[PDB]
Parts: sequence; C-alpha cells; structure tokens
Amino acid sequence: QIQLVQSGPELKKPGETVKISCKASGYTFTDYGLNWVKQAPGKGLKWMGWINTYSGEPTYNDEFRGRFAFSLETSTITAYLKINNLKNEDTATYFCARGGNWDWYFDVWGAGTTVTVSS
Amino acid sequence: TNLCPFDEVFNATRFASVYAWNRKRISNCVADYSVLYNLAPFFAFKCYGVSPTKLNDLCFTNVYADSFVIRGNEVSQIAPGQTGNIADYNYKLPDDFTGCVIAWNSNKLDSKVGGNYNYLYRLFRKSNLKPFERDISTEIYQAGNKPCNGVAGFNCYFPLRSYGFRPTYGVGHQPYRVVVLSFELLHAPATVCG
Amino acid sequence: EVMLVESGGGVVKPGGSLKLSCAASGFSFSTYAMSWIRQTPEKSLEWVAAISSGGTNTYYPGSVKGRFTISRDKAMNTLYLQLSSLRSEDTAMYYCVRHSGNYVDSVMDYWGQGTSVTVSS
Amino acid sequence: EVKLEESGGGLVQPGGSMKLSCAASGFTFSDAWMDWVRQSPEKGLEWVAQIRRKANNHATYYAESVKGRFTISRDDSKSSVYLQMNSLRAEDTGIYYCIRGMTYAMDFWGQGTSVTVS
Amino acid sequence: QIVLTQSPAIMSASLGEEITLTCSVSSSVSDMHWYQQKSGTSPKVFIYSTSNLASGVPSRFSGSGSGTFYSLTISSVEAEDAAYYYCHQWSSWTFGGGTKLEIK
Amino acid sequence: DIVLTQSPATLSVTPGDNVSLSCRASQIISNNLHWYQQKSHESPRLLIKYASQSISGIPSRFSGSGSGTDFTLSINSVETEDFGMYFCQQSNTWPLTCGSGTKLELN
Amino acid sequence: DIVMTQFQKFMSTSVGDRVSITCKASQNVRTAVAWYQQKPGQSPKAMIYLASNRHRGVPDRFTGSGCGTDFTLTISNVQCEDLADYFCLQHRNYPLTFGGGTKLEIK
Ligand SMILES: *[C@@H]1O[C@H](CO)[C@@H](O[C@@H]2O[C@H](CO)[C@@H](O[C@@H]3O[C@H](CO)[C@@H](O)[C@H](O)[C@@H]3O)[C@H](O)[C@H]2NC(C)=O)[C@H](O)[C@H]1NC(C)=O
Repeated sequence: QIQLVQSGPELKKPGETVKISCKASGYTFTDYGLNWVKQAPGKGLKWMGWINTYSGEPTYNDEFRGRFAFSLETSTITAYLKINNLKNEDTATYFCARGGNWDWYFDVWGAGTTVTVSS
Repeated sequence: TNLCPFDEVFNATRFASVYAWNRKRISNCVADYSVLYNLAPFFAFKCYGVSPTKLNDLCFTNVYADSFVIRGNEVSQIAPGQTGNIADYNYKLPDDFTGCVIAWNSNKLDSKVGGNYNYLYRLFRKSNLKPFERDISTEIYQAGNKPCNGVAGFNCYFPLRSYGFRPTYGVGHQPYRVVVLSFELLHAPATVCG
Repeated sequence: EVMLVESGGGVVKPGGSLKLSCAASGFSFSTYAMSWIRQTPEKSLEWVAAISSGGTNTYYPGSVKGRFTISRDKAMNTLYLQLSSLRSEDTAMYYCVRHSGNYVDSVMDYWGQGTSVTVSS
Repeated sequence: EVKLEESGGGLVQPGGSMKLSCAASGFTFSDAWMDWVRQSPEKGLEWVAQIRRKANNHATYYAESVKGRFTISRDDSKSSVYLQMNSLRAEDTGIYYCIRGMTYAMDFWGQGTSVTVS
Repeated sequence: QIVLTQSPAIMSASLGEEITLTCSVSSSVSDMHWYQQKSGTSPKVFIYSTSNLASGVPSRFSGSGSGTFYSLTISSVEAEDAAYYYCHQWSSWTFGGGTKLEIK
Repeated sequence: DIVLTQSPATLSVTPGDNVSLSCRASQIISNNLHWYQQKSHESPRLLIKYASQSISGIPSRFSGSGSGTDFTLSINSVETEDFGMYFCQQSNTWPLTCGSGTKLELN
Repeated sequence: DIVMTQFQKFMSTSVGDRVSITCKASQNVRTAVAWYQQKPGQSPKAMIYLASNRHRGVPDRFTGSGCGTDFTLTISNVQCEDLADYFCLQHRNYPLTFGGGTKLEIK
C-alpha cells in the first residue's frame, strides 16, 4: 500500500498565502525524492522542482525561483508547499509525485489539490 | 551566434563514474563563460596555465570537457603532477596542462540513505596511466597458477570497488562532481571565442 | 587583531529553542568560512555545523540534521546558530571557529572562548 | 570491530584427534578465505589449510605434509570454522593461528591456540 | 564512515624524552591537522597539511607521514606542553579521542 | 531548456487498431525519456520507463521505441478505455520538463 | 617444492638509520609475495600485500618492492617499538612457504 493523498481543495483571495500538504505512507521516505508539478487547465505539466527528503533543502525550477517554499517536517511524514502573494494565473491541480533519487521518473502520484483564486 | 553546449555538461542528471569518464568534444562556439561567473556555488574555480579573469577574451580551437564523480577528498588529486588513486589509476593530467578544474558539492543529489553503489572507481593497474586515457578493462587480475574462470576469490581480485555515498559520511567524503576543461591551440584557425 | 566574541548561552528545557551567537571583528568576514564545534563533558570534539564563504552551502552531520540551522548576516558581522528540539545528549560548550579558506576544507586558525549550554530540569 | 576468537587447546598422546573451532564477528562471514597457519619455534611458520569462499564451492585444499589427516569445514550461518585433525604425530606442536583472509586487504589475524603433544 | 584512532589514550614523558603521537585512519585520507587543548581554554592550531607549524609555536613539534598514518614528533617536551592533543581531518564529522601528555 | 513538441495535436482513431505518436526533442537525450497517460481529472500513471522498458501493472500492449531525438510511442490493439491525453517527459538535462501533450479519442 | 631462504638470522642497527631485509625465492614468482610483522608476545600483522602496496595502518616508513625472484622491505628511521620479526611468504603455487624470519634488536 503506497499512496500520497494530499489535502482537499482550497480557496484564497489575491494576496493571501496558502499551504498545501502531501503526506507519504507505505514506502521508506528517505529512499526516494519528492517532486511537485503544477498543471494549469488546458496546458501541459510544469516541473516545480524537487526536495531531497533526507535533509530537507529544496531545488527550485528557475520559473518558480522565489515566492515558493518546499518546507519539510519528518516527525510526521509530510511534505509542504507554501505560496506567498497569490496572483491571478496560478490556479492548477498541484500534484506531488515521487521521483527517485537516482532515476527521476514519476510513478506514484497523488490525487491533487486545487487552489483557485477569486474575490 | 550559436551558444555552445555547456548546459549539456554542467547541469546534467547522470554524471558517469570516474573509471569511464565521458568526454565531450566542444567546437564551433561563441563560448559565454560569463554564465559561470554568475553561478555561485562552485567549490574550486582553479586554472593552471591560464588566468580566470582573461578567460573570456582569448581564442582556442578545441575545448574538451571531461566529467566524473569523485570523493571530496580526492579533488586534491585532479591537478598537474599529483599522485594518488584518481590520478594514478583513473584519470591523470599532464604537467603542461592549460585548462581549468571545476568542482561541486553534490550530497543532495547523488546519495541515498542506502548505499548508492552505482559509482565505481578503479583500484589498481599494472602500470600508471599515460595522461588523458580511460581504462574500461573489466576482468580479474589473476597473477597466479589458478585460472579462477571469472569468479572472485583468493588470489583473484575484481578491479572496480564501489563507493557507498550516504548523506552522513563527511564533508570530504560526500561525492563532488568534477568537470575538467582542457583547452588546446593546435595549428588551426580558431573557432572558440566570444 | 582577530577576536571572536560569543554570547547567548544558558539552560533550556528539553524541547525548546535558543540562539548561540558569535560576533567577529578584525578581518574580511565575507571571504572566510565558519563552523561550529561542540565538546561533550567527556571532552571529545565534533562538528555540528559548517557553512561556506558566501552562505551558499550549509552542512550538518547525521545527528542534528534539520534541527540545527546556521545563519550568517554579513552586515552586522555576526554568526547565528539556532537550535531546535534538543535532547539531553546535546549538552556541550560550543566553540565558534574561523576557517582559513573559502570552503570548509581549510585550516581552523582562530577559535572562540566557548559558550556553555546544558540541558536539564 | 572484527576479531576472531578461538579455543580448543590441549594435549593428547599421538594417535588422537582434536576438532578445534574459531568463531568470528564484526564482518561479512560468507565472503572470506579463512585459512590457518601454524607457528612452531623450530621451523618458523607453516601453512595448515585453506577454505575458499561460498562462490568457489568451498574449494578446500591442504598442504602435502598433512594429506588426508587434516580436514576443515565451515558453517557461515553460525559463523565459525571447524578444523578437525586425525591420528597425529609429534612434530606438529605449536600455535595455530586464525586468519580472516590472507595476502590482501582486511588481513586480520587472531591470537592462536596453545596445543601440544607428549 | 571514517573512524579516527589516537593510540594510546594517556602517554607520559618527562623532560628529556623524544616522542611520537600517532593518528591512524580507516580509509586513506590525504591531509591531517593537529590541535592542542590546554586545560581551561580553547584548543589552538599547531599543524596544517601534516608538516607545517602555526606562527607562535616552538620548533620542537613536527608531523610526518601520508596515507593512513600520521605521527607528531616532539623533540624534548617541556612542562609547557602537557595538554590534550587532537588530530582531525576535514572528512570525519568527528575528532580523535585525544592523547594526554603527562610529566614523569 | 529541452522543449519537447508532440505532433499531431489531436487524433481520431477506432478501437482494434494501431496508432503511433511522436515526441521530438531539441538536444540529444539518449534513452532518458518517459511516457505518461492521463485521463479526465486523474493522476497520470507511468507507462514505459527509459523509452523502451515496460512497467508492471499496465497491459502488455504499450511499447514505444526510438532513441536519439525522435521518439514514437506505439500502441497496438487499441481499446476504448485508452482514452485520455498522453505526456512525454524527459529527464536528461535540468530542469525536467514535460511535453505539450496530445490526446487520444475515439471515433 | 618452493623454498625461501631468509639469509639474515639477525640484523642489528641503531636508531635513525636505514634497515633493509632481503628475501629472495625459489623460482619465477611474479608479484604474489606478502610481508608479515610479528611483535614479541603478539600475533603477527600485515605489512605489505602483493609485494608493492601498503596495508591499512602501516607507517609511511615501510615500503619495499621488486619482482622476479628478489624481494626486499626497506625501513627508514627505525623507531624503538619497531623491533619485530619479518616473514615473507609466497602464494603463487598452492603450498605457501613462510621463509625464514628476521629478528631485529637495537645495539
Ligand atoms: C543549469 O541550470 C540552472 C537552473 O537550475 C541555471 O541557473 C540559472 O540560469 C539562468 C540563465 O542564466 C539564470 O537566469 C538569469 O538570472 C538573472 C538574475 O541573476 C537575470 O537577470 C537574467 O535575466 C537571467 O534570467 C538564473 O539566475 C540561474 N539560476 C541560478 C540559481 O543560478 C544554470 O545557469 C544552468 N547552467 C549553465 C551552465 O547555464
């Protein structure tokens, strides 16, 4: 039994932050990485940059250079994504996909949470 | 104004191990080394024979870029004249070297909590390497009366030992990706510049 | 003249945070790496942290990963080692040292007088 | 840390038999050529036997001075080495060491056994 | 994973002995430094790169060897040099156990 | 980066046939490209790792070929439950980036 | 079969000089000769494997090489604790021959 079920849908206003969970269970957490991908509707996937699950330091894609934070706590096996200063274009279904520390293919994915922005 | 591929050899995913170092022959550049001088995290930007600040302006004909993965202690062996294990049985530089040596700290990227046993390194040879030569001989050094027929044992040793590469070894023992640029100016009109 | 003034120690309940600081004066601080070295009551030295020259890389051993964080602000000429979620094993006197290159690999030339943090009660 | 400890020290009249064992710890047991050498004060050192790795089908050979009368056996699950010796003569007296692997790296040695004859 | 062995733990010599302080490793490291801790203060640096001396030390201390063995040679120990001596290379995460030096 | 175009953008197929896709690279990416399948509002699954090897769990009809810069994904005996959108995603240079995606619908 | 005669039963040198133990063999033994050092009242330890390399924990003073039939081991700056036996054995053909021993003692 290996799955990564995230939090539910969120709904925030332009300027408020958001926090997205991605809880792992079943596989040994240090044996693989964690990759985040963002998929705007009607477009292709975009890699948000991974997080080494042993130490906890990110490695951002150059598109999402600042303004994001892949924090990590390991007492509970959960990754975290935080988006500061939400703008009006980044509504998506933010997945989190386990890509290995030696392979980098995304086999076991998550359901995906949706952060729409409105007023 | 075609930029030449430093991006294929610097921010790549899988660097090959040190006993079989992949070698990219770069030619017909307009080589923009200013993208290196804005990239912060380089451990060593050491050049032998050329100056780093005058590196953008001089011209070459062919520039070779080797790449491998060594321990952070062994970087102190990618140098003209030094002896050891990496510069004696794996990858040796000549004493009239005219290139640069760049080194990383990839403990984030090339290490699991289990042994990352992909990376190998040579242990011995019957003679020291002539410079700029790779050796992919994979068979057992016998040196005995016994033909042991390809299985390791007493007086039959495999030449390639493997690293562990855990993220808890040491700052000098976690793997450092090392790229060796080696310039040349042999008797031809120059292409690499800019 | 090179001296390393340090402060911030005390006693802390196991499970809380505190700030062990180190002030440097006399050299170009943004071209010399720094590290933190602790010493058990059995007097056996070990690393707990190490930071590069520009603040680009931060290294921690297998014991104190994620709950020890070093920091380095060049303007105030200080050094910050912030701890979190301490056990009873991390009672030690913490020495602020100065490396002799850009990286961590070089010598440790000038040290600090130490700062005692003992967890109990 | 690896060390080998051994036992089975004694004396018996010639024509006897003794099966002395050498236990070990701290290292991977099934990947090793654990040999035995013998130290006597009169002839320097002599080589006793050799048992090879599991992958070499336990290719066991002895010296030509101990043909038939000497045989060795291991069991890597219990991690010990059994050497039984048969119908002995008088000049085989001395200290019999215990070795992890000869003539390569990780060449650790034991402490020997005090076995004697009358 | 590298261990650092300093053998033995307590080594005693009077005024008039020459002595060597050993520090061996598990796998072969290139360099090895040496620190000296008097009782009550911080340890200072004596030797970098196994052979030199820091400025301000007497010229009786000298190191030798490379590979898997490093020895710190004392010419004639005075009452000033009775302290703990730690070897440490960059690639350890640990220090040596420490060899003490006692007058006789 | 490595922009990966897929062509054609739409397909019109019938069940019980063969059809082939394309994912043309920009730089040479030797056998480090993967293929992904995504239906309506689900997570994508992994179809073939490393441009030739198949994955345990999927049916045994998906198998793509080619190496270098031109890659084709070949599905034979297509069924009606293979409806969705298909993603190619390289892994060789950094950062990793996925293709624009083409969809496979039914006549 | 193979006999090794170590023709120095006693070599005696003072502190700080160079000591060279000589060990030549029976026939063409290419590189398969080791060296073992035994402290008095202790088990022997490893010095040099395969006649060139250095075993882990040996000082920098200890090296000695050569191929063919004549092997040697050269100690420079002999210390007070370095009084020991020195054995040389071969493993080319399957009987292994521990040659003669060499005892050192300071004058
Ligand atoms: C290998 O990939 C990394 C990305 O993970 C490249 O780092 C990024 O390279 C771009 C291109 O130069 C940099 O963008 C530039 O940033 C400056 C601001 O400093 C901006 O003014 C420019 O207009 C341009 O957008 C980006 O900063 C840089 N990121 C980091 C963290 O350094 C890297 O360059 C690639 N390797 C090589 C050899 O190109």
